[PDB]
Amino acid sequence: SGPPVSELITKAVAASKERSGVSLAALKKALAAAGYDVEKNNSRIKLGLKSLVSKGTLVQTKGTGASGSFKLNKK
Amino acid sequence: KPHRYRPGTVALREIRRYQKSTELLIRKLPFQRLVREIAQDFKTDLRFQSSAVMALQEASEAYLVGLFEDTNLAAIHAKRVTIMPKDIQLARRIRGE
Amino acid sequence: KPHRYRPGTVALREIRRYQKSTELLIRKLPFQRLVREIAQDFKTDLRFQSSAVMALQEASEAYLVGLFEDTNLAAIHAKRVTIMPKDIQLARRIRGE
Amino acid sequence: KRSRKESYSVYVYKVLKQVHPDTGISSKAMGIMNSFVNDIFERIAGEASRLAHYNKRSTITSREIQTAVRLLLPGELAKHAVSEGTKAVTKYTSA
Amino acid sequence: KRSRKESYSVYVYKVLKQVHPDTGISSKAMGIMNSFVNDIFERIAGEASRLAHYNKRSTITSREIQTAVRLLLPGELAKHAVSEGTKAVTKYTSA
Amino acid sequence: KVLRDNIQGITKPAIRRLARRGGVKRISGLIYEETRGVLKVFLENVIRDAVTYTEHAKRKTVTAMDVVYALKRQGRTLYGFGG
Amino acid sequence: KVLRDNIQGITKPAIRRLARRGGVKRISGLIYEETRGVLKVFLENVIRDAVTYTEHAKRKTVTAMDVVYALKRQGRTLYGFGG
Amino acid sequence: ARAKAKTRSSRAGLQFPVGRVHRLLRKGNYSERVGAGAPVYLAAVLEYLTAEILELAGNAARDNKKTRIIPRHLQLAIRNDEELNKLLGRVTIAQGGVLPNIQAVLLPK
Amino acid sequence: ARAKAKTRSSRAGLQFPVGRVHRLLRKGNYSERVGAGAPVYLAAVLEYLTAEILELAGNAARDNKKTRIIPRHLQLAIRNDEELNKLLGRVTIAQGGVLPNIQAVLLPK
DNA sequence: TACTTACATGACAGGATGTATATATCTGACACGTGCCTGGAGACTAGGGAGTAATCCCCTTGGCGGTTAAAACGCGGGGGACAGCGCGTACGTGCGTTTAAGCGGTGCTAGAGCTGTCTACGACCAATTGAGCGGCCTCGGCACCGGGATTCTCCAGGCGGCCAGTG
DNA sequence: CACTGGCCGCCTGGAGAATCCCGGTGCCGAGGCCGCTCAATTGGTCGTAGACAGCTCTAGCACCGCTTAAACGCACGTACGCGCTGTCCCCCGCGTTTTAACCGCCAAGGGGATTACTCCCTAGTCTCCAGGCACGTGTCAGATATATACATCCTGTCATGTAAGTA
Repeated sequence: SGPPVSELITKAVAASKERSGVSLAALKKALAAAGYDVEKNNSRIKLGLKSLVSKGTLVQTKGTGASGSFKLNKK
Repeated sequence: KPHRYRPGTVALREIRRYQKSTELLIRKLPFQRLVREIAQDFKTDLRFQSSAVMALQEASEAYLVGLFEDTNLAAIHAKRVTIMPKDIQLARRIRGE
Repeated sequence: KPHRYRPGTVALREIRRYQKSTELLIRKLPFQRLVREIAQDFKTDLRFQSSAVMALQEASEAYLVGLFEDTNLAAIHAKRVTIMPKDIQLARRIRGE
Repeated sequence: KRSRKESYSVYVYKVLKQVHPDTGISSKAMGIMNSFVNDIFERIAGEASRLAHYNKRSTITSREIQTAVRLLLPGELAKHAVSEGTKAVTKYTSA
Repeated sequence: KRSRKESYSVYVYKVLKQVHPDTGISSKAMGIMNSFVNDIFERIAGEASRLAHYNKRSTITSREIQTAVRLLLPGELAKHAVSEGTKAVTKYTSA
Repeated sequence: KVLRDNIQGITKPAIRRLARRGGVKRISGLIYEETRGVLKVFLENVIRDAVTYTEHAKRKTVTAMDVVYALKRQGRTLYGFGG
Repeated sequence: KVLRDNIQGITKPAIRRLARRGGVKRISGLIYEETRGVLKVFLENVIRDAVTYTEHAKRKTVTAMDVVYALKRQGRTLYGFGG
Repeated sequence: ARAKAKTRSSRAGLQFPVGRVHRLLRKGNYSERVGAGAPVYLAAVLEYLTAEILELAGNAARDNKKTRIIPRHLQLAIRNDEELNKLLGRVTIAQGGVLPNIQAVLLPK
Repeated sequence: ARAKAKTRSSRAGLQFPVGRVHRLLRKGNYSERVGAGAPVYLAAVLEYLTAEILELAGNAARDNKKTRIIPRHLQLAIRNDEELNKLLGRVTIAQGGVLPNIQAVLLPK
């Protein structure tokens, strides 16, 4: 079981916190390096990132949809 | 609910149908009219054997199937499945026209 | 810092030079050696007129320049500027080899 | 009555009977076979004429036909046709 | 002592001097013109040969080559060629 | 008597069927007109030679004999009509 | 007298130069060996023709004129060599 | 006191007409002289070619459980042999159709 | 006694050898008979063809500030005339090179 | 909420280098004179391919009615094209190094090529026939129709996973 | 905090439809027989094309010594293939309506096309000669080298727009 996907996406985006937002490919590589089945959870992580960007805890940097770059909220 | 096949499945099934079959695929008499239309552009009052229209036809599906197979190869080369004007122009450019 | 051109600009100057120039692009001696090796498979103890090796050289460069210009057409058809092997097999398979 | 128009009917039919005792042939495929044999005959004759010109030779010999077939037919078709023609010319020279 | 080896040097040189009084030639390009006229000769002559043979005609006429040059040369090359050829055969008829 | 526009007689389903024989899965909308143009260009390339053959024979009737002969010259040689 | 690995004699920069004459800007590194293979195929075909011409003439010295004949038979006509 | 009229095709043990092919070579104007063994050799070549292609057509028709050769069978026989295909890449057989050949990207997953 | 010698090329107003073309047609095995005006017509078309190709070669040489024709000039003449290029599509000129031809997407910016 | 400051961007001057450009020079490839001989021309004949006149009949063209398969059109919708954006690599480019192509010179000979001989070999041609083609007839292989089974396809339905709301 | 319904994705069986496969039936092409004629055949002859030996000479090959141009290679960089996703719209599938393709049926006539005739044209042969040409020579267009001028490409620098911290 373990924690659900939202916490691990927040850990993936908060591990680096570059000046530009983190790309989705680097985030997939980071969560795979931490250890996670990204293969059957592409839809899961895409809906999760739409859920978290829509709820305002994280903000989209450049791209649209699941593509592009993701950076943290102001506070 | 009325029944409906998904796109491409009918397409592939009648790919198999027409590749299994051998007969003509252009309507005969409009092709005959088109041939006469080209003929009167060079010399007036031409007459045609029926077999002449047949032979122009067989050559026409020959050249068109060959060109279309080559454009299909050009299209799958460009990671697409739909043939485009650029595919026709490309195939004629390598083929030599 | 020593000077250095960006990629392609040197390549474009090579394009303009070699399309301007007409002399051979492959070295004479290894090509002649290769022709002797190929002919060794068919018949032992063949001798070659120098003009025969020159004509084979012209055939080789002509065929290859044609192959790479059609390969370039295939590559720009696939929205690329880098040719890859599937371009060559596509060009040969359309051309009829 | 109409004048004789030449065809390759009987020869190709007899060859088909030898290679297959049972099967038949349609007439239109038969005309295709006639066109095939005429085309190949024309190709070999054209090569033989060109090699006769190139070596300044006035006579189409069996050597010239053999060289032309080796030119035109690829690989095992070439050497099998060479073998068949060699057997035939040895039979004919042996009368 | 040599054996005879023929080419088309003098005619290409004269027609070059007719179209350009001051323009020279290199020997390699001169051989290219020799081979060009030879190749066009074989093309036109061979297609004239098929037009003769296939209509059961045993003779190459001016009409035969007129048909052949109408075939091979595309567009205005054919029309200019048939025009000057017509003028030339007209002059040869008149002389 | 005269014929002014019959290229639409080579209909869009006819181009579809030709694509289906060639193994084409899906065909763009702009394809049909330029394939009409291509089949056009091929036809006058053949028929110009064919009527050149015919007028050389002093005939006013096109034969399939001359058609396959024009294909023989043009390099798309056809079996099934010679003889 | 024996020749063992002569296909590598057509070096990489020679193929680069040939691509430059063809108008190619960027070439993959995987290209060169299959162009060596394709070039080998082209020469083995044309030299098979030309060698067949040579043994037909009861000669065993290859002449250029036969190479012109071989490219003629491949439909790859070459001027400039006494054709 | 003439001998019996025997045939040169039987002399070569063949059915393709040696005399007729010799006639077509002489009147086909390829040289002013034609050697004796040349049309025999040519007829053997043509007969071998026709024999093997009708052999392939017969196996295609037997595979198609038809007892009669149709142009589809000939088309299949030409295109399924790569050496005959290279021999006959530039030709079209009338009413022959094409091979059933599908690119792997065209087929569904 | 006998008529003074007059060449058939001068009779046709041509520079190309009508007599030599007639001789090569007779020994080229195209037909056993050749009409009299037939080599005249063939020499005329050959002379015309050489006229435009050599004219274009001279123009290209004048563009290159070159007094004499080089094979590069011939290659430039053929490949810049689409009528000649249609005539000589499958043709290689030795030491002719190619046209300066770069695809538009290859250019910078 | 508006004000001031740091970073990204684009425009422009300027240097390095490659490439045009002017001019000297020498050189060998092009251009021209010469002996010649061989192929082109003149004249006349044999004869034959081929243009032309008349006919016929077969095939092509023209046209009319009916049916329906195919074409045309519209709706819907899902799947493909494709624009964009990041990534990771994989050639390009430029430096130095190796070596091996390239040029020049020398020697050999083997085979190309050219000349003479002749002899097998293939064309020419009258007589002859039998092998192959035009025509006709039949029948069974096969096209067409009809009915049952199968496979394929598409979707409805059931199960698991995760997530979010609430007691 | 833990329970539990709700949403999504995945797996699966079942219904329908295109197809495969099994029969019957009637039909017309294929195959086989007969008549015919014309083209292969026989045999001989005659002239000659090419095989065969021999002799020359030249160019292809082998060796070698320098001599750099090029190839190899490595390293640094950047730009290009490309993988993913998201979006938009565009063409496939299907139902309905139309329409002309096809069949099939009949009339006409025009042109292939066949035979006959008679004639111009062209190959052939002998003779004669002059044009194309191998060969020699000389000589200037162009290769080569050197020195300038500019194009162009890449980069550093300055003004501007925009994001961000703050009064």
